[PDB]
Amino acid sequence: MCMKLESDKTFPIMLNGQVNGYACVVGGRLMKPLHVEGKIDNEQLAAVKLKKASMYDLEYGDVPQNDTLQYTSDKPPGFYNWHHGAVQYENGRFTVPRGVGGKGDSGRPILDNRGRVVAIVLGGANEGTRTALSVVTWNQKGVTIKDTPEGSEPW
Amino acid sequence: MCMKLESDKTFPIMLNGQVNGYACVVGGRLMKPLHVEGKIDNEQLAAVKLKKASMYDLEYGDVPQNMKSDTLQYTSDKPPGFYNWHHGAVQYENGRFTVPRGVGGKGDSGRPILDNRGRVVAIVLGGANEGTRTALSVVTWNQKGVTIKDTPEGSEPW
Amino acid sequence: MCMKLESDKTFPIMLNGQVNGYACVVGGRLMKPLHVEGKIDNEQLAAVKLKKASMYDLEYGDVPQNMKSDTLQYTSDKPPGFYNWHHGAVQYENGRFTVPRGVGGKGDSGRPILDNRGRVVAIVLGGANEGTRTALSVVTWNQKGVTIKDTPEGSEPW
Amino acid sequence: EIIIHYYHRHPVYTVIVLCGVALAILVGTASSAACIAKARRDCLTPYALA
Repeated sequence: MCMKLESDKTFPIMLNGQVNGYACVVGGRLMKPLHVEGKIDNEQLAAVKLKKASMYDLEYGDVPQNDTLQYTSDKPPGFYNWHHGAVQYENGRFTVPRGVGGKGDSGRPILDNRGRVVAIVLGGANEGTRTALSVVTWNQKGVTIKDTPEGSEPW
Repeated sequence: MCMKLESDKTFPIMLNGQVNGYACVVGGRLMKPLHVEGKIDNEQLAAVKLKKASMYDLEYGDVPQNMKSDTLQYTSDKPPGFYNWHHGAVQYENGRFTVPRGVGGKGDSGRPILDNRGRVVAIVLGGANEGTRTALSVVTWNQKGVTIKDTPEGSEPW
Repeated sequence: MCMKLESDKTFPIMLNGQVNGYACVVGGRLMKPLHVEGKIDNEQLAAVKLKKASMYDLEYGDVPQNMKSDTLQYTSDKPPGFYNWHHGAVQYENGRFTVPRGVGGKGDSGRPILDNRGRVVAIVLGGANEGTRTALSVVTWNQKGVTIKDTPEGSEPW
Repeated sequence: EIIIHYYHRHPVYTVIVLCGVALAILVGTASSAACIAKARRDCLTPYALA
């Protein structure tokens, strides 16, 4: 379901072997997290460098395509999907259970219930039972906010 | 009904004797009054230092272990409606609480008042008699989230 | 099988609402880890003073309750064999200790592993990884019965 | 004329004071340019993501 939408859309980042993060091509903009490093696949992205923003722990740029996931400035709380499980938006927090996560879960996108990406996760909190996550979101004016879950641990 | 809502969800305060009320971990902060104190049950959650606020009769701190566990999200709107809690039901009639006369005793202070969907609207502190049915001295919120000590008349705390 | 043998034998070491392992009695004396410590519950065996040993990362003392109560006999020899333990079976890979990858982690320190005869052969401390099987920090014995601490590669103590 | 007059009177003092003035204005201009560039980056890093 979500895998079909993210098929040839989420690009693994090779850390000399295994993967450390996923890059997301959305809205004509490439996306990749700073805090985890490695080798991006699909060398049409590797040939171009991506201008940085360390305050959002991220770096962005343009897209060499002859890939256009839309923006959601408004997210009803409800529940949304991501390719490890379901998430709920609780007045400023995104929620996942105990065991889901792990190191290397950074850079994953979270979509809405039908396909539009709403945010991208870069880490989480150390607790569980639908605990908060280190996520980069967009407000009603299309402005970037790094939501702080008081976790400081980037899964 | 409310038993499932408050099961392993709120703890009791203690005067080293019989039970005397409750403290509820709500929204990440402990809701523990001034007038009753001495021992938080489950001393795992008693290691937190609770800063005081006598203007609302509260001692509050930061919950350890999982903060999202035992959350009790608040509510902003206050329709008259029909509200549930430990021994029964209260009606929010023109800014006041109406509640049967028989409830009370020392030990009533510590009960969170819940809505139909399961979010707290107030946490019981006191009481006052008005003949057929009694009234409560409580702490409520407003349409913008400002906290008001709701005490309509001369009310004794439990 | 091992659940029957370790019932009321692995007394919980305890910190602040979290169980961070257990402590085990063998040969009439009490083990207690040095890399992780705290409060021993069932305080009838906790009031004793446990003299430390950093060369093996343990603490040892004496049993206060009676002459024998809880004890586990050792094994002087270590066949490859088959050794049960709380979260599954561990094996002897001709000098290497392999345990399944999914079991382990924090709170698995200071635990025993038992032979088919029901006697303890080694004491669980930590963990490493080499793929499907993982290697654990351990306190064992030798052919002469001299204890040796095995920490294979960069093993992370639990 | 002031520059050449002071250079003729005190050569080393004049050359070091004009060297210090040139270095100070160069470092000031470079630092303020870097400050303006960093403020521009921190201001327009949100809006370039839509």
